[PDB]
Amino acid sequence: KVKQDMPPVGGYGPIDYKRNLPRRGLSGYSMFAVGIGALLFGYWSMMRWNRERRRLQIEDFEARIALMP
Amino acid sequence: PGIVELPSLEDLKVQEVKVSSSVLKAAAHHYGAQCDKPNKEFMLCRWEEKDPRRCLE
Repeated sequence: KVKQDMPPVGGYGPIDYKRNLPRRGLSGYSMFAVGIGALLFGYWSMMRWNRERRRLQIEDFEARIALMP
Repeated sequence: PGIVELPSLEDLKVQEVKVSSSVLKAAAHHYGAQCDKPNKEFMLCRWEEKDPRRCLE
């Protein structure tokens, strides 16, 4: 008969050993640019809302002071 | 040493405003708008002479 030992048609195809750890492109300083940007949004909006809340504050004190007598 | 005098009970017992703070708040905003001819005057009264029981009228 023939022999049943293993090796097949040669090569088993290619195999990739070498190291790969790629792909993060979002990082220049521009990460700072987007974060600091987010701050620049927060202070804008929050500024507005605190102004509004002061307006309400004066209005409430007006309620009280009109009550006082 | 000095004896205080307080007005007769009937010097009090004038009128009533009975409402919750809630209604009195916004309604207060509007009358504080249109009223206050008497009561600001009242405030220079009990503020200037200050003796509650002096100005209660």
